[PDB]
Amino acid sequence: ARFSIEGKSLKLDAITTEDEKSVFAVLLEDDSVKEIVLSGNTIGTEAARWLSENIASKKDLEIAEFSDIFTGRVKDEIPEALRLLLQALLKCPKLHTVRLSDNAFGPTAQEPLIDFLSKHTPLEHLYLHNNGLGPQAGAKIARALQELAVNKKAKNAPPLRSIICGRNRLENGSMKEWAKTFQSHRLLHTVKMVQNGIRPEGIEHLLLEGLAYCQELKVLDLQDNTFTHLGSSALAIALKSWPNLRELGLNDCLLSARGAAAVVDAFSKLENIGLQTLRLQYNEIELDAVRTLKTVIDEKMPDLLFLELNGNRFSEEDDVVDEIREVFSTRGRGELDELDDME
Repeated sequence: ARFSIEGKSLKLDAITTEDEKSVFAVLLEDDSVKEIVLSGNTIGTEAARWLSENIASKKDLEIAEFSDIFTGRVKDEIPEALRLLLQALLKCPKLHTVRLSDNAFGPTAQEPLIDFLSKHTPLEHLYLHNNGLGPQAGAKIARALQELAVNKKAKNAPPLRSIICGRNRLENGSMKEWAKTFQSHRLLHTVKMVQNGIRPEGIEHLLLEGLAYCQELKVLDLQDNTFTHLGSSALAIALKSWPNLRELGLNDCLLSARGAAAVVDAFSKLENIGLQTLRLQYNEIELDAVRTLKTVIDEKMPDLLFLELNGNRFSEEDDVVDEIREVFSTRGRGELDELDDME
């Protein structure tokens, strides 16, 4: 029920009659296959075409791990294989998770991608990390996902719950579009838009016009995007929208001292905070916010397991540090990160 050729570094311009009888033997004599991992290889057109037919018959397929399967191929030649693969996946009624990370999808590769994403209603978890999409394409993806929501509503399919789309230069450009996307999938659980060069205005809009609508949100990671006070203020207002929030990842987001103080203050006003992990590395956070944050944790975050504050504007030797450590010790649960690189 699980076929994989992970990291074998197989250059497959086409599936030879040889390996067809060995390497992919399983894909042939077994249709129960629930999972398929192809990552770590280079799939040429013909190979894809062969896989395309043997993937379309795996009606019990649930997971399609196709990340990193084009390394070494000319950007503008990847489309044909991508279309053949995605079209095969489209015929699998239980395929709920699909990863296509680490694949250079240029303007031409988009079409197949957009077509797929906008029609595959059983899709629940999407992983599209590091594809050099850029804002132009960034928005095209967001647009297609909005179409997916319409088709899901029509066909009564399960809701989309995970969207991992980082390191794709989404920037401020595609932000108005993505906000609409989140308005379309209010039952999401995990959203990770890391390292997308989004700036303050974009972060603000994303938060208030998008994520703030997802009241089921459990995990949110916006690591390495510029917030400043602006975005921080936005995040402050939004926090109250995520009562089920468990993980907030704000590492390297330049929240700023005042921004971070806003965020800590917003948290102090929330009841029943079931927050478990809070990442705030390199945010120019200063002592006073950390002092406030500490009582807030001690009095309003009974389930906190991890707190990351390294890289900020305060010393590891300041009395709050040992106070936070005391809250965790007394509780028998709770952990603070190694503060070995304060500013």
